[PDB]
Amino acid sequence: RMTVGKLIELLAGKAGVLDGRFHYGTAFGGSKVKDVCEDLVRHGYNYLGK
Amino acid sequence: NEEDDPVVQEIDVYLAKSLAEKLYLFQYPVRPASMTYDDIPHLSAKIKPKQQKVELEMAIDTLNPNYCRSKGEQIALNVDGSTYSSKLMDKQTFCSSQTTSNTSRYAAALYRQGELHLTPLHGILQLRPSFSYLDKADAKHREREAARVQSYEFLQKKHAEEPWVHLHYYGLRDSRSEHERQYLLCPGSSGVENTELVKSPSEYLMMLMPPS
Amino acid sequence: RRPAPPLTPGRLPSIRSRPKDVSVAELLRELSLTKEEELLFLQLPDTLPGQNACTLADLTEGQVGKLLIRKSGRVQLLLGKVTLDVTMGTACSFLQELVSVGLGDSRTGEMTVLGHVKHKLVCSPDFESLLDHKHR
Amino acid sequence: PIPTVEEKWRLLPAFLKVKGLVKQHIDSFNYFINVEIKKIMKANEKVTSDADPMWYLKYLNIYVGLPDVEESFNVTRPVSPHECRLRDMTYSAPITVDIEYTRGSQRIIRNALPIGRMPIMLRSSNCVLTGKTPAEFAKLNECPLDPGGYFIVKGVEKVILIQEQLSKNRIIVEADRKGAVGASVTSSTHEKKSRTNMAVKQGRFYLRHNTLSEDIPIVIIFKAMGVESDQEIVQMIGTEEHVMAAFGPSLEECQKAQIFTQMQALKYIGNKVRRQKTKIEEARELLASTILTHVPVKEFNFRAKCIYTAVMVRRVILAQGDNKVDDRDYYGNKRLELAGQLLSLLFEDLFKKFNSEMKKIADQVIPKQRAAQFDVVKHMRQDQITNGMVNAISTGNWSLKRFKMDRQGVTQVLSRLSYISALGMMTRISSQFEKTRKVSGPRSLQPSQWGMLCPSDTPEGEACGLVKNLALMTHITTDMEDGPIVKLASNLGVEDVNLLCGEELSYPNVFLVFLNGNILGVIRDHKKLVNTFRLMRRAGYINEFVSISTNLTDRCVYISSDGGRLCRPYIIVKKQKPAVTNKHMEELAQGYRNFEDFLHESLVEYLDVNEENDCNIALYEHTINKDTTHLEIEPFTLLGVCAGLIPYPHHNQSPRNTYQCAMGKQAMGTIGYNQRNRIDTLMYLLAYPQKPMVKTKTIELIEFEKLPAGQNA
Amino acid sequence: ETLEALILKELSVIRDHAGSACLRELDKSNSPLTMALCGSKGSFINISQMIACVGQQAISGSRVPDGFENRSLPHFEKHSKLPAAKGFVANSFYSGLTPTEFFFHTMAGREGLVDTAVKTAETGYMQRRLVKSLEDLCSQYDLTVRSST
Amino acid sequence: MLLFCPGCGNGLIVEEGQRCHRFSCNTCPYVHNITRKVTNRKYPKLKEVDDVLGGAAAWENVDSTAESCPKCEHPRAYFMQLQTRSADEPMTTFYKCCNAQCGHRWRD
Amino acid sequence: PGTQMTLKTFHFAGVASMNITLGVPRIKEIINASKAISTPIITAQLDKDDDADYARLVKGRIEKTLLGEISEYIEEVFLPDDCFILVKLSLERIRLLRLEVNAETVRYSICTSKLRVKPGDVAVHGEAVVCVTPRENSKSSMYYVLQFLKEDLPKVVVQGIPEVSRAVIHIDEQSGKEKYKLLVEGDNLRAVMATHGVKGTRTTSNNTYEVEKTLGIEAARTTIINEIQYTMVNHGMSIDRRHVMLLS
RNA sequence: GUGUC
DNA sequence: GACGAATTTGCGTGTCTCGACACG
DNA sequence: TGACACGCAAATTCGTC
Ligand SMILES: [Zn+2]
Ligand SMILES: [Zn+2]
Repeated sequence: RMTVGKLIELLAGKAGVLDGRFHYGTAFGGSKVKDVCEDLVRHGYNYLGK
Repeated sequence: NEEDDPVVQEIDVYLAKSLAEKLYLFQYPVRPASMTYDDIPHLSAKIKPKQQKVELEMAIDTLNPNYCRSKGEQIALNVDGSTYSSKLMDKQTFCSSQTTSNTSRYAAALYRQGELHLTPLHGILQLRPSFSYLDKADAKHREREAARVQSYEFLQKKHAEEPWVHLHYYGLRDSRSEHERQYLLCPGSSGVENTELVKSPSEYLMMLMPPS
Repeated sequence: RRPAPPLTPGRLPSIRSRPKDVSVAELLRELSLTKEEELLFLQLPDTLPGQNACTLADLTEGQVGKLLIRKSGRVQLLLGKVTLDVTMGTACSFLQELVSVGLGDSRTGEMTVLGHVKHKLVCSPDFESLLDHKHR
Repeated sequence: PIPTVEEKWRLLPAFLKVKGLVKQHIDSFNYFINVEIKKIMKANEKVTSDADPMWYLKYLNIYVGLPDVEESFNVTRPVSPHECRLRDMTYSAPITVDIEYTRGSQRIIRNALPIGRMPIMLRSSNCVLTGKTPAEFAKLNECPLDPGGYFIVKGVEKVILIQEQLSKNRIIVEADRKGAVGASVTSSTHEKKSRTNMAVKQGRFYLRHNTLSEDIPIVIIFKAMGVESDQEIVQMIGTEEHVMAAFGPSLEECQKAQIFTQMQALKYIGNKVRRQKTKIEEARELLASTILTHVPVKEFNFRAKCIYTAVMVRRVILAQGDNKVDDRDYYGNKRLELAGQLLSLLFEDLFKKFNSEMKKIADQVIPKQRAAQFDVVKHMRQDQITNGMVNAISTGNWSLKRFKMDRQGVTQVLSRLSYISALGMMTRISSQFEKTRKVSGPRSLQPSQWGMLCPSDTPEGEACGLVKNLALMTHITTDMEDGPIVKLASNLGVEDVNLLCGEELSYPNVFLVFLNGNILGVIRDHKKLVNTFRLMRRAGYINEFVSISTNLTDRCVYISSDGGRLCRPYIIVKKQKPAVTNKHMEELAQGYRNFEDFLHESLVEYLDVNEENDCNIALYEHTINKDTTHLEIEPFTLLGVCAGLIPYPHHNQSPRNTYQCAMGKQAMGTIGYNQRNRIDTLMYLLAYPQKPMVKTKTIELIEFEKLPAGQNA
Repeated sequence: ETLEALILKELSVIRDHAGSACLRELDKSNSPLTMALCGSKGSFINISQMIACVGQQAISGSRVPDGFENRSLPHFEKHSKLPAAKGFVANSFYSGLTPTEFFFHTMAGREGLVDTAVKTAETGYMQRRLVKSLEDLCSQYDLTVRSST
Repeated sequence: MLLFCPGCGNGLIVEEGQRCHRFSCNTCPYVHNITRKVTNRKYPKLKEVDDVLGGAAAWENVDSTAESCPKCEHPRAYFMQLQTRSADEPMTTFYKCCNAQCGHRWRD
Repeated sequence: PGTQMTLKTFHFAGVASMNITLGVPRIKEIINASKAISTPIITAQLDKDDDADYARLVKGRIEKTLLGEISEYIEEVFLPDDCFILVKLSLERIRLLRLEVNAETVRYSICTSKLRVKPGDVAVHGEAVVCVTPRENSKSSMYYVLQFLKEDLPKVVVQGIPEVSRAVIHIDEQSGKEKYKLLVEGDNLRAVMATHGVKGTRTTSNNTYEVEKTLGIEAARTTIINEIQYTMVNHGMSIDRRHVMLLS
């Protein structure tokens, strides 16, 4: 199926429910995977998905 | 933008209503600009100013080194079976059509030594050679051998309501032509007058485009 | 052999046996340096500025125009305050002549040929300067 | 680094607040019941009988009221949409007219004369559901988030789908099974739909129209129009070496047949013409106002028509010998059709029927009378109008043989499965082609459409492109007049076509002016023309919805002002830079300087598909070059309503995007704020709807966070 | 025509080299790479398209055709015969496609979605036309095939 | 070519006269004498000799790869990439070509 | 296989841009067995397989060559005497193309052509300059006939097979082997095979009706088995020989 | 007519 | 020189143009 | 809106009185 937006959406949703704010996922922009993964470290979880 | 100050040429413009009322521009789209029509002798000229309808007939040579009399006498018998007062065809018929009845913008311009004269045009006309003398010929030959809505015939009768005017021709060299050239050239007001019309662009643009 | 079969594509030469456009400024310059006298057919904008419309018929007689020739520019007509630009269009290739028709009492009339026209110019007001003045 | 303004994302909400998504469906109807309804009344204005010219009636003014219901006996009380939805009633308001009729000898002017009813939209101007407050919206038992735009007939919600059709009053030149052929379709306001076509075979042009028996040579048509001499014919066609080798044969076969006068050509045509009054007048009036009626003739002058046919023949000649062909896949030519003009045609046909048959109701009574005076308001009826309107809306059979048309499947019941299925159906567009396997071009995604129709939004199945949806940012232009436009074009210095002959149009410098498929004249140096017209449009004098384009391959400028064009705002830039700055948008954030004055300050402008053909648009502000003319506001507005719910659409593949935008309308959830009161046939609801964590800005634009149809897990 | 294919082989080389250098950069426990080695659901093409680059989106076995006049989109230049302009996409699915790249990618997705809708009709027609002629041909007991006659 | 008459405005056809051939027409009396020489030069577009198609020079255009072929034990290999939908879900197919003394074509 | 056979010409490359129908349309054409086919492809082998300029010489033999394709310039004279048309045949343009066309060949070609002209008013003045005199008879004047004679002289062929349209030579190589194969795009197999250059025994066609009427009915059952198998191997499908042999 | 395979 | 006979070719018209399920 | 197999029919050539 070649669907990469699913994993990105899962990551953003996890980071949002951990932090407590909705993350923007609009087309041709939104949020990247560089500032969100480094925010998932402050809490104590793994950085990408594991 | 200031590079336009040094080189500034001045040209005066005049307008006259002396020949504006009596002025008609003739157009000849069938003829190349190289050749001329004022050299060929003209036998008659006909006008109706009520509908701006001009009918001209030109006189050509009957027996010149370029003429086939065999075809000529045949066409003469065809039209004979009166239009022509000779044995062959020696006349050509040109018919007109009224174009741009609302002729106010178009004006003729003459450039003398240093002054320009603009005369308003009454009407612009197009002269075209018609071929209807064969229509009547063929129709008469067939006659001999055989035997509220607004339509076109109403306007044909409307055209038939008016009488017709006959005109004389004056061409290349005539004292009358130079007289008319002077009458359209002579401005009368040779002195430089001021305060004829003042309209700032803020008023002209508002007059051009109505807000309503 | 004056009467020769003319050509539609080469109506300008019509040689058959033995196009260049010019600016109005240059054109009037060479027309003036030869000191000749020829007629010109000019088109004016509708509803001229005046005192409802205003054409040349509802106007006066005398000097009401001023032409200006700018360096590296165009030819610019003035009536004191209004500004117009004039330029040549649809260079005619056929015959165009103007005559004077004269009507007498009932039928007797005189028709005299004045001259021919071989150049058509068109003049119109540039709305750029009008909008620039109105905006400022 | 380049100065970048990260503020232009607030222009889009302010623009959708004015018009956009569904507000145009109401704009087409609010303009129709205020402009066209009286134009039709003025069209059919005087009607009289022929028994004796003494009886006649006159139409002074016509207007409609507010939604009212007629109960048992003179009971007219204001009804709400929910009451009509529960009682299986129909939402309609009466049309009261003020006409005058002469009975006996004196004239009677009866004011407020009812003639019938007419349905009213839910969020129109005459309805009660406008300018209210949510507290008052809850008083009438209606969801405030309901976009509206449908019709309530017999307790069902019916919406009319937008239908696309081809452009009229234009010349097409396409190739068929043997060679190339030019065609012209003509249809003005008056009912006259004609389709003429010129074809090439054996190096001979032939004109085909269904009124003629067989082919008529083009030179014969020319000689019949009025141009007699064969030299000026070729002059009007074209003065070139290669165009004469292809036009000589036709000239010589024309010389073969003995036709040299206008009467000969007219008799030839009249003999060719069959119709089920002489032959000459038949052929004359047939060439006058039958073939091309979009080119009006003042007295009897066929000159504009013959120059039009000549430029058509020139376009066909230049198409001949090359591989330059016109396609129907271009959307700059395709026009859209809303529910306004359909209702206009229906209403004018019903009005003409009602005027023409009632003319016969009092035509069998005048000789066979009993008294001196005849009353007509008692010889009056108010059921045919209501019956016809309700039948056309509910049934869906648009059958107008007065207009020579039959259309089926135009109105459909509004989908009330979810909140997205209801709004997404309002932007659904239907095509004119039927659902067949032959089509591959129109179904294929065209490069022409950019930001007007969602590419991903399309149902997968049989119809794979015949059904399309509109984009977020686009506008449908309504119709205008052309008086001031033609006046300003004439003042700019455009030339009259009736003065110059056929030779000057072959000149490369000469450019022709086209306005809604009409030749205005010849213009030189078209760049100044385009620049001045654009400046005047940016000024504010001319309306903003007037397109202008130029084509150099045929050297013609087109001026389009017909209604039904696609328009989306673009930011203007001046030589390196966007005119919109930070200080201009800070005021917008403050509460002033909205969209209309932004358009009045010459900062943004609308462009069409054909006008953006000759323009350079920059995606971002870092890609702005020296030839870019306009700047696209945002690139994420290209996605549609159903495609705005997919997180990271660029990350996903287009088949998955299509599957998801198709499944988004089938997903079950909450419907609205009043789901307990409304009683629909089938309703699917959820128990505890959650809120999407990874939301989109399009979700906030539609306020999908108030009615979600899913859950987080 | 020669220029169309001379640069078409220059773009596929970049994608192939990137995909080949990506294989030496991946681990031995990569789930997509593991599925590709197994061959259950996936291939190396999908891996190279998701990691390195998508490649070039071909339409009708050729480049994107012009759509306004001598240019596909109005954002590019007139008579612009450039790879990245016409039909070459550079960003991968992980990085993020641009609007012009997303449009060129969804153009090819509609090429296959309209093709799978039309095949069924004439395929079923040719099937029901082919069965109606061969449905009684049987083998006898003497090793001979005959018809009803 | 295209020749018209100046008097009437119609076209002319050449036919024999009494002593010599004549430029005649069927609308107005007008005949021009045919003299020493009248002719025009035309240049029809002449045909080109076309190219020889096929060969290894044409295969030099497309890029090859390095992959063995289990028919003649050669790393010589040309690769082709095509799109096609299978029965379940689309998957990119690839064609294999051997650049050797046999030169066969397979589709995996 | 046919349901999974719905993409167009697969072998996409600049090497040979030959519009060949292969897929469900070609299978449908085979099943329908139509007389008039699309994409005519005829393969022929040469006797001299290494000599290439010889293959060029035979390539010019089987190919429709027009007269306007050879004619460098044509003229219509006008003089006090009776006029005529004069065509100047170019010799060098035949030389680098290596045709068997002389002035007498063109004269005899026009003398047996469909246009109304017989050897009464056609002569050869010099080396490669031909003259034709328009006569005055049987429909109308000679001027109107002159306009009909100037439009069909290029249409009149000078050599080749008229319905044969285009031919190309293919180079097939090996370790040290080289062959030149003639690809003719036409239908008249009996005419392209009955020549000197191409080897008449080894030459195959694509139209079933042409091989049926030229070779026979038993030889047409073999070309339809290879035609179907050639359409299935480029798709990656697998059918057995017996299924095709039973249908054939 | 709409929806799915 | 003039009339009956048989050939090749442009043009007229009819038939469909996969399956299944559910709801109003 | 593609497919060509049937008739229906007019231009044209070899032939013999
Ligand atoms: Zn003549
Ligand atoms: Zn091998």
